[PDB]
Amino acid sequence: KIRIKLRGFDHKTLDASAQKIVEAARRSGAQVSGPIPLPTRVRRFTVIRGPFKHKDSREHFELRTHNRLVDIINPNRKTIEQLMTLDLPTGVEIEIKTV
Amino acid sequence: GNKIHPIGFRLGITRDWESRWYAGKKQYRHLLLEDQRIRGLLEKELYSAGLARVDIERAADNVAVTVHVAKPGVVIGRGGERIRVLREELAKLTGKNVALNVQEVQNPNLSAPLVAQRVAEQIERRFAVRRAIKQAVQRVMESGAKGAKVIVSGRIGGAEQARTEWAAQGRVPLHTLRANIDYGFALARTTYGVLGVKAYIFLGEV
Amino acid sequence: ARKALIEKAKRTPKFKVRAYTRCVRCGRARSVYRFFGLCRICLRELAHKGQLPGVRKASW
Amino acid sequence: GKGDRRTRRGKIWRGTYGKYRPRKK
Amino acid sequence: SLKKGVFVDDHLLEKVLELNAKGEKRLIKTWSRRSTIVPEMVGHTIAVYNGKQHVPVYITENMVGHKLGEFAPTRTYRGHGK
Amino acid sequence: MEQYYGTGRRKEAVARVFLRPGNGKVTVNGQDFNEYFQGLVRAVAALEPLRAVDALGHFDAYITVRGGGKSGQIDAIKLGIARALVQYNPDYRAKLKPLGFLTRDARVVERKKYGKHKARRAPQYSKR
Amino acid sequence: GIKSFKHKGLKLLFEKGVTSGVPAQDVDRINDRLQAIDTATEIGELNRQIYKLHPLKGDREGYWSITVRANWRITFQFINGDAYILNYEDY
Amino acid sequence: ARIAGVEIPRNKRVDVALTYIYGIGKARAKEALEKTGINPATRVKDLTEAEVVRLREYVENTWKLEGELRAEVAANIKRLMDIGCYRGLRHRRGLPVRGQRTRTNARTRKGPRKTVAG
Amino acid sequence: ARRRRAEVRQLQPDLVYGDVLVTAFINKIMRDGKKNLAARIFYDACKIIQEKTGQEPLKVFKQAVENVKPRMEVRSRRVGGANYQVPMEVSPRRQQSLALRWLVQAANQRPERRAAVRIAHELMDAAEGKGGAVKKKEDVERMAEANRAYAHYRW
RNA sequence: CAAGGAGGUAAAAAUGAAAU
RNA sequence: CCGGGCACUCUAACGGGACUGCCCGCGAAAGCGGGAGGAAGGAGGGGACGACGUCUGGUCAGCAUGGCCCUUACGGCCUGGGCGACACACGUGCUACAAUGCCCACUACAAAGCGAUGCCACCCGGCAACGGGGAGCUAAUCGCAAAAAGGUGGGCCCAGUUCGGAUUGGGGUCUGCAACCCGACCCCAUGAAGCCGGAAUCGCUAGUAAUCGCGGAUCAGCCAUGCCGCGGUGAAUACG
Ligand SMILES: [Mg+2]
Ligand SMILES: [Mg+2]
Ligand SMILES: [Mg+2]
Ligand SMILES: [Mg+2]
Ligand SMILES: [Mg+2]
Ligand SMILES: [Mg+2]
Ligand SMILES: [Mg+2]
Ligand SMILES: [Mg+2]
Ligand SMILES: [Mg+2]
Ligand SMILES: [Mg+2]
Ligand SMILES: [Mg+2]
Ligand SMILES: [Mg+2]
Ligand SMILES: [Mg+2]
Ligand SMILES: [Zn+2]
Repeated sequence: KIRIKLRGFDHKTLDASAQKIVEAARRSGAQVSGPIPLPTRVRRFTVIRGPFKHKDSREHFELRTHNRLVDIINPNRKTIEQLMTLDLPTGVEIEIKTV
Repeated sequence: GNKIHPIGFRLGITRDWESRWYAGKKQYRHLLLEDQRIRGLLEKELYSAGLARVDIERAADNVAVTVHVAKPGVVIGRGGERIRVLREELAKLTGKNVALNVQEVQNPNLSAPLVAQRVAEQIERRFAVRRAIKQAVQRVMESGAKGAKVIVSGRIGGAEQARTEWAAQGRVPLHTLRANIDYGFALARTTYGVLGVKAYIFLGEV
Repeated sequence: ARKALIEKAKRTPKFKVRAYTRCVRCGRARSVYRFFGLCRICLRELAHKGQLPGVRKASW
Repeated sequence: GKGDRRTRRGKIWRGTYGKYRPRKK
Repeated sequence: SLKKGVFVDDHLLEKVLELNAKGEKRLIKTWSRRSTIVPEMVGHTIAVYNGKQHVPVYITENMVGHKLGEFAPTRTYRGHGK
Repeated sequence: MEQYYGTGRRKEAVARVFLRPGNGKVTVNGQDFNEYFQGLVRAVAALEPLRAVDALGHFDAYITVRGGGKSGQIDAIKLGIARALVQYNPDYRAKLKPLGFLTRDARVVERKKYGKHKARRAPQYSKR
Repeated sequence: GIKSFKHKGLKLLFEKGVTSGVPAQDVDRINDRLQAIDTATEIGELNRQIYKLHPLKGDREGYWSITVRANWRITFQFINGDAYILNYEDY
Repeated sequence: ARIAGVEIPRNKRVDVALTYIYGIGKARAKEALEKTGINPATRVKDLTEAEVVRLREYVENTWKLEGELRAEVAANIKRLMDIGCYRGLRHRRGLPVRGQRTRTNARTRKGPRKTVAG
Repeated sequence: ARRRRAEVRQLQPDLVYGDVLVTAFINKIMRDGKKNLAARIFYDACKIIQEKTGQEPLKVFKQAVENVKPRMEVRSRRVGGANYQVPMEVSPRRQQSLALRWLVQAANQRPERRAAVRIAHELMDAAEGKGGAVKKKEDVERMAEANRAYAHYRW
């Protein structure tokens, strides 16, 4: 019933921090749908390489925003207990909602 | 010439970020401006420390700020000032958790920003630049470096004629990705103008 | 006209259409990205610095 | 007639819709 | 092309209407084409600014959607060598 | 009713090919292998690996397709049909190689590169 | 008589006395030269040693060039007692 | 058939033949024959005289067309004669009315190139 | 400087025929990369061949190409600011290419209305030895004929 | 199978640029 | 669409995968040619990467900065004008000159990206632009979008003609304090030049040229036919 979403710019921190919550939910009495890899939202932009006025030949950058989903079954305060405030991100945004 | 910033050229693999936080739109713009104003405010009254980095991390009103310094001499024991209101003056336009840490950069002769900054000081001391370059390189090479390279360009020793002094010992492969190459830069302000100091420090990888 | 001109860019009163974007790091009025609030010049500088969270070189 | 404002083809090219090119169904 | 607005300058009209009761003098300036021809005070002259000076334009019916400054060219041209 | 693998891809096109051992040479997806591919000459070339083998309608085709346009889909179907008959007939390998019906064909649309007008077409100049 | 300008800064210095288009230390210099080119009734008058006068070659044929200072030139076309296309440029 | 001021178009579809009149174009064309109730794909070759009469009576009336509306259009430009606006001066000088680019192009009103050279 | 001799491109055989030639012809018909319209026109014209003559288009088309084959062509070469025109032999690859190219071009040169009838007729004319392409072929061989003088320059 | 000594030699295509 | 399942497809995270390693031939070696080996090969196809240096190259109008000059002003604010001017010349382009074409209707097949101070389903008024409503969507959920060339049917029948769309008149919409100078669309009527380009000149060697539409940045709006991307169909030729 409990749905958690984890967005992030770094994939290595995401693929690891959203895997901790798979271990911290499985070893507390619940069935956990593993790291669901939602598609990425790549936000590119292309900037002229020079401060002057050399239109041809520039250089572009991208801001990949990754999405990862995990669902746990029963909202028992046994699994809730651990995932309550035992948070270890580096800024990774987490969404917790039940529906 | 034309060569890409050896830091940006890595970023992903080798050399991580310097401001590590995540946000969507309507927030990124505000938090980046604040973030940059922290870097701007710190650089001023903390230059005497000579800061190699200014790492920043966030987590909803958490704002962690790690200041790497060769010699953290300007911290002086708890209530001995140089930290108290100093790490608290940040929250005069922030008001968030101003968690300011201090790191001890062990060898300053292996920190590119510090190397270039030491050189740029010497330019303003009216030192002989070519000899200053040579020494700084060997100094870096003396402290165990796998390769080094310092570059001062323009208006050397005053004198109407922009020059470019060049020195580099050992190995500095800029094209390679598994490089671990530290890059630093510094503005030397002189009574006759402005000149830039590049500093490249290289260690192994694989 | 540059100092009094980066004043108006933040002042923003009097008719809603007279307000415009403006790089914060610089004072550039052109090629100002809404996402960063920066000109294309400054944005490139900081992206190479590493001071742009997540922002990375694009190769494909 | 990619530039004639009285065709489904010119309306495509211009982008906009209208009588010569209705917004589907 | 407005339809439910169809506007004239309030300040142009203030000066134009309070100088319209039982008659007036043609001494009346402006600084904005922005307005519109305005019926009533047709037998009037409106010195419109063209960027350099105030050109006395005259109203004699015939004009409507043409605000003002169309009766006040801003350029000169006049000729190209010939 | 039945199943036989199916993974044919060509230039952003995905086709899952099944075939069910029955004399009814049939179709899939929208309408007929015709109908859905009518007016298209090269559409019927996807059934050439069946001609390469001894299949004059021994299977009931079932290919769900997606992505790309018709031609790529048709190409992908060819790769899927072949991928089926090579799967449940491992000895039918000695015809998918000489005839070359088994290749994903990495030939895909090349990226728009800056400066150039489109892929490789240079923007054209005059010195004067 | 000077009759046409190509350089805006030059134009403003001679017409309105606007000096903000030229170098500040070359104001007097450029002025005395322009007045000389204005008073000149023939190219032979623009021949003082301090001007280093000469006609240009190639595509710039028909033009002349007196020296202001350093690598800086005032170029023009002199014809029938008048100079045209007064430009300020590098050598 | 001498419909308005013209008669020319013979064997060539009435919805098309109609077009050959200053005032008809394409929209008023099918609009006129659906309102008159006549088959558009007909021969134009003098078919049923009745259909031709009804068509003529409706078309030639209703809206202004041919030489009459050419006169009105020319008179609408003559409006900006007197002491007219800016748009009139553009009709005076022979230059484009809608304020476009005249540095190049604008040949459809200026006419073929004249070349000054200097 | 052509270090590689540029290997000969190979095609896909068509539908119903299996030609290693017809598809090459359909390609020349093809404009803007529409093989659908291209192939259709040829097969259309194939249906048109059946009408005016009781012959199978696979031979009518085949023989037409064979009749629009340049035995030898003229080649401009060396010494004198490239002044000479040595008449050279034509490679089977080039006869191939010229035949199909001249066919389609001459076909669209015809005053007919539909693309199919142009193709069909130009093929029938060429199969006989009458086509405008056959003119082109015979013309190119005239040029090669008149240059036998310094043909011994060869190469 | 390896070369020295001998001979016919390109064409029609001119200028130079604006302080060291 | 539900029950249920997640093997297929896809999604995105780490991996496996060829190194001419294996066979023939050539060679002193490097290596080259050829062959089953497989999705792939003798740098697989594209990116990011630009040596010492050169051009007194470019940029004091991104920014920084030595020097020179201006300070009731070379600074500051405002309304209006101008950057959009047009007898002309060059560059890069878009749309065409038609029948492998144009118009109308029906009916399919993408990728890559953007949106809750917005994208706006479905209705309602309206020929239409668009307006009234109003659901879902912090968005592999909802929306932008039906991709277009294609296919089927039908109509023009080769004439500047249902090719072509310039130019101009009239009527309207939407953003905006306001669109005359100088906004984009919509509708009616006009319908120009052009019937394929002189001397010259450009691009591209395989998904490539050509052709077709789609997205984004900036952005109240938009002068975008531009730029940066995405995929659809898909040639010709290389002797030398
Ligand atoms: Mg360009
Ligand atoms: Mg802006
Ligand atoms: Mg493409
Ligand atoms: Mg204009
Ligand atoms: Mg000479
Ligand atoms: Mg010389
Ligand atoms: Mg490399
Ligand atoms: Mg220079
Ligand atoms: Mg400056
Ligand atoms: Mg401009
Ligand atoms: Mg004509
Ligand atoms: Mg014609
Ligand atoms: Mg190549
Ligand atoms: Zn800036």
